[PDB]
Amino acid sequence: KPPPYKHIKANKVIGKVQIQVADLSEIPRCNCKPADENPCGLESECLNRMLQYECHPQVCPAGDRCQNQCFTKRLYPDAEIIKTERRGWGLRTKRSIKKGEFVNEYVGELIDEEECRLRIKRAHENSVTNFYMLTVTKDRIIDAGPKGNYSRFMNHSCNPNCETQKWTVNGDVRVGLFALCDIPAGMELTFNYNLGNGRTECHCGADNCSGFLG
Ligand SMILES: C[S@@+](CC[C@H](N)C(=O)[O-])C[C@H]1O[C@@H](n2cnc3c(N)ncnc32)[C@H](O)[C@@H]1O
Ligand SMILES: [Zn+2]
Ligand SMILES: [Zn+2]
Ligand SMILES: [Zn+2]
Repeated sequence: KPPPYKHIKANKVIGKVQIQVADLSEIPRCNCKPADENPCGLESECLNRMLQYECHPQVCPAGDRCQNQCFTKRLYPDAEIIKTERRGWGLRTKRSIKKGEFVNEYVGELIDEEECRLRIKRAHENSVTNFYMLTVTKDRIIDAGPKGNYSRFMNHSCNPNCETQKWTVNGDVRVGLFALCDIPAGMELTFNYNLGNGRTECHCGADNCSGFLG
């Protein structure tokens, strides 16, 4: 292979965008216990999980047995870039992934709406057909094109195996990819994109494919 990009670990703010960090006092504390099985885990009633808030290890009553630290720990299932025939480069998981498990964080440059329009405009002028913009809110957009991680390679599907979720982590809203089903080793990882009047024909191959991305 793909053209170059900078492989980065965390989002990078651009221009007027600033990252909002919580004071420790502002991070919510859940009611989970060190003596629960799988504290703050997928099965649990964790109040932080419910609201898509990541626990902070200095706040959580389960301390370091807390299973709600996925963004901060940066443990992603090992993945691999693949070449497809009609959807460019994509991404496959090397190993099996369980339903609801954290797959990756969608990282990139954090830009505002005006910057995003400017990049889309420049891209169209240079006949670029690959876009990597994901809306966090109307005026906060992650562009994983110049800089990102492997999540930038996940193609669109009309019947995806992953979905995006917006999580609050230490006071900042971040975007994670999570498995919608049990995914076997070797499967291409996809999500349903959301995303001007530009449409790209879809080659996802799903039975419910609309024909366009998204
Ligand atoms: C975020 S990138 C995904 C990785 C990209 N395939 C690459 O080669 O770098 C998004 C671009 O991939 C293409 N793409 C992704 N899913 C597709 C699909 N299902 N059908 C056709 N093109 C797709 C479109 O060009 C889209 O703008
Ligand atoms: Zn908890
Ligand atoms: Zn916790
Ligand atoms: Zn499709």
